[PDB]
Amino acid sequence: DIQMTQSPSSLSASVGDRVTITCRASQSVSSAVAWYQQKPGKAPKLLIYSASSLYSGVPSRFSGSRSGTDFTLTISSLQPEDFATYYCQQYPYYSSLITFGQGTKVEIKRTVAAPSVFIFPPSDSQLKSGTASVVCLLNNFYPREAKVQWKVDNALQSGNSQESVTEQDSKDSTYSLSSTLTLSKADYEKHKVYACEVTHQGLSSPVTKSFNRGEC
Amino acid sequence: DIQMTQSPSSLSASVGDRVTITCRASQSVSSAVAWYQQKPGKAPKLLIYSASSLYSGVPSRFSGSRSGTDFTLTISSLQPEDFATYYCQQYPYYSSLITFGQGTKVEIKRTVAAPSVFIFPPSDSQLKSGTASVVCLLNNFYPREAKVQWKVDNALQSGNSQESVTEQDSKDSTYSLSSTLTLSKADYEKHKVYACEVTHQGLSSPVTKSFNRGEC
Amino acid sequence: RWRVYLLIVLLVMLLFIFLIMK
Amino acid sequence: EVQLVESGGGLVQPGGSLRLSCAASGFNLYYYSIHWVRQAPGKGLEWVASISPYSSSTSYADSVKGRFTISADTSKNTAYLQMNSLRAEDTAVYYCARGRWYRRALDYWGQGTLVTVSSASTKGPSVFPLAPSSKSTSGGTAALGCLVKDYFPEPVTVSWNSGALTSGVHTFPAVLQSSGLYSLSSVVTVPSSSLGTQTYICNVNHKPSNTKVDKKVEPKSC
Amino acid sequence: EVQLVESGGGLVQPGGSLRLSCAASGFNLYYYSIHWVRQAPGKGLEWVASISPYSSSTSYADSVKGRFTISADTSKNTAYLQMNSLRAEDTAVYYCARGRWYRRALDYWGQGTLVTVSSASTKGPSVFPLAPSSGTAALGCLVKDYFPEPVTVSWNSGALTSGVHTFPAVLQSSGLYSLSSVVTVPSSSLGTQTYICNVNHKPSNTKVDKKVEPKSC
Amino acid sequence: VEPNLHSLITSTTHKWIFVGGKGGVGKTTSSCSIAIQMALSQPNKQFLLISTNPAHNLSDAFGEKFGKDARKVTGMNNLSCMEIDPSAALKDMNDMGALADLTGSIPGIDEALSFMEVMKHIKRQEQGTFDTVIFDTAPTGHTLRFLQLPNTLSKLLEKFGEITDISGKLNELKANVETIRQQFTDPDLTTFVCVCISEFLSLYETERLIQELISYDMDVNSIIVNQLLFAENDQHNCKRCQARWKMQKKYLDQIDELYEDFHVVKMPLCAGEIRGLNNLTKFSQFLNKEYNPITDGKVIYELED
Amino acid sequence: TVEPNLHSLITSTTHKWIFVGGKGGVGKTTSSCSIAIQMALSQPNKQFLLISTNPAHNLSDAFGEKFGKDARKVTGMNNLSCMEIDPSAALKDMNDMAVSGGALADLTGSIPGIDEALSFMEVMKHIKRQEQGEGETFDTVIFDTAPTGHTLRFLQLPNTLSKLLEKFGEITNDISGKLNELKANVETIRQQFTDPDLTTFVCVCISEFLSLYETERLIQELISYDMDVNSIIVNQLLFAENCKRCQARWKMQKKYLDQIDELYEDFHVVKMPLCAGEIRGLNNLTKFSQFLNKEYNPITDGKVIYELEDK
Ligand SMILES: Nc1ncnc2c1ncn2[C@@H]1O[C@H](COP(=O)(O)OP(=O)(O)OP(=O)(O)O)[C@@H](O)[C@H]1O
Ligand SMILES: Nc1ncnc2c1ncn2[C@@H]1O[C@H](COP(=O)(O)OP(=O)(O)OP(=O)(O)O)[C@@H](O)[C@H]1O
Ligand SMILES: [Mg+2]
Ligand SMILES: [Mg+2]
Ligand SMILES: [Zn+2]
Repeated sequence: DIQMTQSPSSLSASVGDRVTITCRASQSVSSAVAWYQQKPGKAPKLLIYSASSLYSGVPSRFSGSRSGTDFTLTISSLQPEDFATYYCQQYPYYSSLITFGQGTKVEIKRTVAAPSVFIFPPSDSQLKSGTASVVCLLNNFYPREAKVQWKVDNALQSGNSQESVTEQDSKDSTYSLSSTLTLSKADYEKHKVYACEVTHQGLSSPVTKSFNRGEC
Repeated sequence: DIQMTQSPSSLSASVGDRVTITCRASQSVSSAVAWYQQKPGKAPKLLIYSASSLYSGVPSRFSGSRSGTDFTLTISSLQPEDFATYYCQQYPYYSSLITFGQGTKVEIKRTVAAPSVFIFPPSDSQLKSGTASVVCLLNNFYPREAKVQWKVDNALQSGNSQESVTEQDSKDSTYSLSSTLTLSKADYEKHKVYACEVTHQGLSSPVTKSFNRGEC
Repeated sequence: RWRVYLLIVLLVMLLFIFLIMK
Repeated sequence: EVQLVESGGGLVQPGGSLRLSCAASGFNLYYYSIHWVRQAPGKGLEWVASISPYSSSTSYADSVKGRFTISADTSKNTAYLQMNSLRAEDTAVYYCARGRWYRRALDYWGQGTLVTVSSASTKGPSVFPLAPSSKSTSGGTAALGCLVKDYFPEPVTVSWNSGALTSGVHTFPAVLQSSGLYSLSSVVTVPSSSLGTQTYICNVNHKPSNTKVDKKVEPKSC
Repeated sequence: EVQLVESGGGLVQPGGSLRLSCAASGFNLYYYSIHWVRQAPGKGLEWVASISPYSSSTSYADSVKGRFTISADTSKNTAYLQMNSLRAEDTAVYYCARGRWYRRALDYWGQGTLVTVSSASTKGPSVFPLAPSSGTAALGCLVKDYFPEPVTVSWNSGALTSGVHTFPAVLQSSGLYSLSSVVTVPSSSLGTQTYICNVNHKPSNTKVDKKVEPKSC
Repeated sequence: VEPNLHSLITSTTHKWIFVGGKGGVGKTTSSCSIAIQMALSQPNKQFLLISTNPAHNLSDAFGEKFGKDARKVTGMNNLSCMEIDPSAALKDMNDMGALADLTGSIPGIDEALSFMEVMKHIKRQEQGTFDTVIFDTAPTGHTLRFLQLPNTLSKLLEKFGEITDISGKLNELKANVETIRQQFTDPDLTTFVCVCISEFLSLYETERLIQELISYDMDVNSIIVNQLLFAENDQHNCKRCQARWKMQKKYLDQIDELYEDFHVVKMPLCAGEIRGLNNLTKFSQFLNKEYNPITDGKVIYELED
Repeated sequence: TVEPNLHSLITSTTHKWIFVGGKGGVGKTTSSCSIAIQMALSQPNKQFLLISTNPAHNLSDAFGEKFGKDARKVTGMNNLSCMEIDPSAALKDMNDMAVSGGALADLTGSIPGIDEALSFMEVMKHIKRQEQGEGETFDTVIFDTAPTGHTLRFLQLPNTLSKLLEKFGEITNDISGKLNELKANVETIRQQFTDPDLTTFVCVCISEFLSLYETERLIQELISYDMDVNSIIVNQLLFAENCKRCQARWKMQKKYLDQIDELYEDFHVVKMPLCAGEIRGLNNLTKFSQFLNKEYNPITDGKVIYELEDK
C-alpha cells in the first residue's frame, strides 16, 4: 500500500558535517511532504512543509528538496542540538491517510572504544526470593553494535536473555549495555560455570567473564 | 373595480394662466402616478412620474403633487404649445394593471361669438337615390356648447339627426358645427316646412333658419 | 412516524414523475 | 436614440384576427416592459396589455383578456400583440410604449397603428351639393358646401378648387352612420355678391375605393 | 500562546476502553484540523486519526478502524479519542497535533499522554544488590518485577552521580518490568566508601534503599 | 418609511422571520445580524436561528459547530443556532434502516426536514421551545419551494386520502399544515426580509423574488441593500471604487423609487471580515440605527482581526 | 506546476458534461457563460448546451435575452444554446403527452426537488438521444448549477435513483419495462459522470474566509462521489498592486490566495480580476472569458477591467 521509505535508519555524524536524509514515496504525492525532529521524551517539531518550505523559527541550516517521489532533508552544518531522530511525512490531497517514514536516528560519531566487561551472579537476596538473575555489563563502548552470548557449563543459551542499552553518554558519547540471563533457582543450581562472551569491533578476540556457582 | 377619476372633462384658459388638473384613485396607490400630454394625431408625452418627479426634457413650468389619493398636475404659466388633452395614470406596485384617467381637454379661451346659421335642403340628385339629408350649419362660434333642434311642420324631431364639430380654429379659436337630419325620400316629401333652431349663449334668443320643400 | 408519511408521499411523487416521462 | 415603431394595423371583420408588431431600437427590450395602449376614435387612452421578459410575466385588461396575446422576440428586439376574436369596439389606434422595471410609467411611445373592426364593405362616397341659399344676405356672406355620403372605410380628403380655396373652409369630422357607413360635409363661407361669377368645386378623394369626384356647387335654378 | 494538552492516559486491560482528551488554547480549533499520532516504546510515529471540525469529516488508520473514534467539542475547544477493544500493541505515547485546512503538516504538538494496555497487576519492585566482584570496580542494583512504569533510581540520595548508568526497563514475559542501575567506582573505595541505591516506585508507593557492599567471605 | 429594521427588531408579535435573497448578497451575514439584534433587544425571549441552506455557513460565521440539535451561540444567553444534517436526522427518524440513508440525499429532503422542524415547533407551541425563529434561507430558488410546502402538502394529502390509524394521522397532518399556512400568511407573525446588492443581476432576481412572495401572501416590507461602497465619503480617489460606486448609486436610486413603501436598509462594505460574535454584533447595529457614511465611516476599519 | 488556465478543458474533445458550481454569488453564472463561449468558439463543429439547474435562473439576465425550457441559440452564436426549465410549464407538457390528469403542475410544480428532477430528466433525454437519435441533442452540456448544497443533491441523484430502483420493482406486484430502461439510463449517467474524460466539475470561489471552507467541503464531497475535479476559478480578485479599502481588501485576498495556491497545487487555479464594468451581454462575457483560456496578467491586461461595454 502507501509507503514512505526513509533512509538511512541510523547514521553517525560529527558537528559541522553535512547530513543528508532521504525519503521515497511509493507513488507521487506532489510536494505534500513534511519533515520533523524528535528528541527523547519530547514531542516532534516541524522543520519543513511542502517539501522545501522552512517552517517559521527553524534554523536555515535545515533545508528540503524534491525530485519526483524522492525527498531529501539536508542539514548544511550539523550542530550539537541537532543530534536527534528525524521523520518524513506525506499528506497528499488525494488521501485521507497520514504516512510517516520509519525515522532516521542521527547519533554522535566518535572513535572505536572497547567495552569494559563485568559479570554479576545472582545475589543471596534474590535466591532467597526464589529466582536467579545473572547480569553481564558492557560499559562505555563504541560503536553500539555488539554481540553478547551466554555460556552455562560451556553450553550456548537462547531465549532466556534480555538486553538493555543506554542512550549516548553526554560526556564521552559512548554506550553501555546490560544482558540479563533469567533462570529458575532450580535450573540455576543444575550448573556450575556461568559466562558471558562479549564480541565487539574494539576487541581483537571476544572477551569472557565468568564465575563458578557459589565459589565467592 | 379600481378607478382613476379625473376632473374636469375640459377647461378653457388663456396664455399665461395657471392651470390645475386633478385625479383621484379609488384606493391608495402610494406615489405611483404619472401625467401625460397628448395633441391630436400624436402619441402621448410623459410629463411627470412618481406623482411629482419631472421627466427629462420636460419644461419646469410643469409640476405635480400628491395628497393621499388625490393627485394634481399644475401648469404654472400656460404657453401656446400647452393647449392639449392631459391624462393621469396609476401604476400601483401591488397590481399588474395600468389605469388611465378619462382625460382633461385644455382649450383656449376667447370672447363669446354667436354662430352664423345656414340651412341646406337635400339636392335633387340625392332625392333621386331614395333618401334626403337636411344640413344645418353653425359657423365660427364660441364657446363650443350649443343646442340645435330640428322641426318638421313644427313637430320636434328626435333620434334622426347627427352632429359633427370641428376642433378649435387656428386663427380665431372658434368652432363650427353641422347637424344632419336624415329622412327617407317618402317621409321627406310628406312634409313642407323644415327648420333648425339654434340656441347659444352668444345669441340673445334662439335663431331659426328654415325652408319650404319644393320652393326656390 | 408522521415524519415518515411525509417522506413517502414526497417519495412516491418524485418516483411518479419518472414513470410518466417520455 | 431609442424609438418604438408599430405595424400590422388594418381593416378586419368581426370575429377576425390581426397581429401587431412593435419594433424596438436603441435599447434591449428584455430589460424593460413593453405595453400596448389603445385609443378609440374620440376617446381616451385604454391600457390593454403588458409584457416584462425579464420576469416571464404578462398582464391584460379584462376587456381583452383571453382574446389578445402579448409576446416578445428578444432575438429581434420586437414585441407583438396577437388579436383574436376582434369586435367593433376594438376599433382604435394602438400604441406600444416602454416602461422600466423600477418605474411603470410610459416614457417612450410609437406613433400608433390603426385597427378598424367592421362588418361593413368597402364603398366610395356619393357627393351632393350644399347649394348657396337664394336668400343670402345682399353684399353679405353666403355658405355653401359638399355632402360626402355613405363611404367606407375612412378616410376621404376634400379640397376646394383644386386646393386654391382654403380660407373659410370647414371640413367636418366624419360621422359613423347607423348603416355602418361614414359621412361628412365640407363647407365654406364666401361673399354673397360673388356667387354669380365665382366657381366653387369640391374635390373628393377616397383611396380605399380609388374613387375621385369633382362637384361644382352653384345656386339652384328655378 | 498556542498550546495542545493531552490527558486521559493510564492503565487499562486488554478488551477495555479509554478516552483521551486534547485541550486547545490560543486558537479556535473549529477552523483547524486535529490529529492523533502515537508512538510505541522504542518505535516510530504512527498516525491513527484525523478530524476537521469545520466539515464533520474524520479518518482513521486501518490499525484502529472500528475501534477508535475521534471527535471534537468546539464549545470546550477540545478534541477526543475514544478507544475501545484495546490491545497490548496499542500501548504507546499518544500525541495530539494541529494541522491547517490548507496544510496537513503538524505544526503544534502536545507533550503526549501515556497509554498502557496490559493484564498485569500494579506491583512494586524487589531491589537486589549487584555486589562488587572479589583499578576500577563495578556494582549496582537489580530492580526486578514491577508494574507499571516508571521507576526512578538514585545513588547515595544524589551524592553519587558520576559513572552511573540506569538502563531502560525491559518488559519480561511475565508482563512485569525489570532494570539494572550500575556505577563504576575506585577499587580502593570498596573497603572505605558506602554505596546505597535509592529506588522509588510511586504508582505502588514503594520506596526502597539498598546498600551494596562486597562479598562477606 | 424609516431606513432600518427597528420595528422588526423590537416586535413582540413576529414568530417566523425569513431572511433571503440571491446567492452571496449577505443572507447569512444579515440573518445572524438580525438574530443578534432581536436577542439583545428582547432578553425575555428565546431565539433560534435555523439555516435551511443545505450548505450551512452559520458554523463558519460564528466559528463553532452547530447541528440538528439547537445549541446556544457562545456569548449569547438567548440565541441558538441549528444546522440540520439530513443523514444524521434520518437515523433518529428510522430508529423511532437502509431506506433512511437512501432518502438522505434525495433533492428536497433538506426542505422537508426543515419544515418538520416548524411542524414540531407548532405542536409544542399549541401545547405546554423558542419564542421566535429566524430562517437563514437558501438562495431564492429553493426558498420559494420551501414556502410553498404548506399549500403543496395540503393538496398532496387531499389526494392521498381519496385513493386510500392510517386515516387518523393524515387528518392531523392536514391540520398542522393549515396552521402553518395561516401563520405564514399572517403579516404580524411572519415576514420575509430581502437581502440584495446594488448590481444589475441582483435587482432583477430580487424583484422577481418579492413579486413571487407577494403572490404567496407572504409579507415583505424590508430590503437590505448590502456591500455598498458609498465612496466619496471615503476621503476621493481609486478609479475602481469611483466607477463601481457610480454604478451602485445609479441602481440605488432605482431601488429607492420602486420600493418607496419598504424599509430600505443600506449597509456598508466593510474592509475587515464580518465573522464571530463581536464583528457580527458591530455590523448588526446598523440594522437598528441606520448607517451614516459621513459619521460612522470609521467602523469600516474597526473590525477585529 | 499545473497551468493557471482552463485551456485543456476548453479545447477538450472528450468532455460531455461540465458542471460549474460553488458558493452563492461567487461567479458560477458568469464563469459558466464564459466557459461555454470559449468552448463553442474553439470547437465550432460541436454543438453546446448551457443549462441552468439553478431554479432562480440568471442565464437570460446574463445574456440579456429570454431563454426557457426549449433550447434556443445565444443570439450571435451558431453552436451555443441556453436552457432554463420552468417546472410548471414543463409539467403541463408532460400532462398533455401522458394523456395523448390535468392537475399535475398544480400538484407537483412546487414540490421541493422538482427542479433537480426535471434537470435530471433533461440529462436522461440527451443520454438516450446521443445513442438512439430520434431527436435533437448536443455534443457537450455545461451546467450553470445552483449553489453547493442543492447541486450535491443533484449529483447524488444517479446513485439515489439507482439504489432506490433496486427495491421498488418487486413492490409493485409496461410498468416494469420502464423501470429497466430508467435503471439502465441512470446507470449510464453514473458511468459517464464518474468518467474523468467525460465529466468534470469546475469550482468557482472568491478569496474570502467563508468561501474557503465551503469550497473545500464541496471539493471533498465531489471526490467522495468519484466526480472529477481538477479546476478552480478564483474570481473577483482586486490585484491592487492608494485607497485604504482596496489595499486592505487586497491584502486579505492575497493572504488566502497563498493558501489556495498551496493546498490546490494539483489543480488548475485560474485567477480572474474584479472588473469595474458589468459583465453581461455576449460581447462583455466573451472578453472576460478570454482570461479562462490565457491567464490574466494584471500589468499587461490591466486596462481591460475598464474596457467593458456600457450599453
Ligand atoms: N457588508 C459586508 N462587508 C464586507 N464583507 C461582507 C459584507 N456582507 C457580506 N460579506 C462577506 O461576503 C461574503 C458573502 O456574504 P454571505 O455569506 O453572508 O452571503 P450569503 O447570501 O449568505 O451567501 P449564500 O448564498 O451562499 O448563502 C461573506 O464571506 C461575507 O463575509
Ligand atoms: N470578475 C467580476 N467582476 C465584476 N463583477 C462580477 C465578476 N464576476 C461576477 N460579477 C458580478 O457579481 C455578481 C455575482 O456573479 P454571479 O451571478 O455570476 O455569481 P453566481 O454564483 O452565479 O450567483 P448565484 O449563486 O446566485 O447563482 C453578478 O452581478 C456579476 O455580474
Ligand atoms: Mg448564506
Ligand atoms: Mg448563478
Ligand atoms: Zn478603492
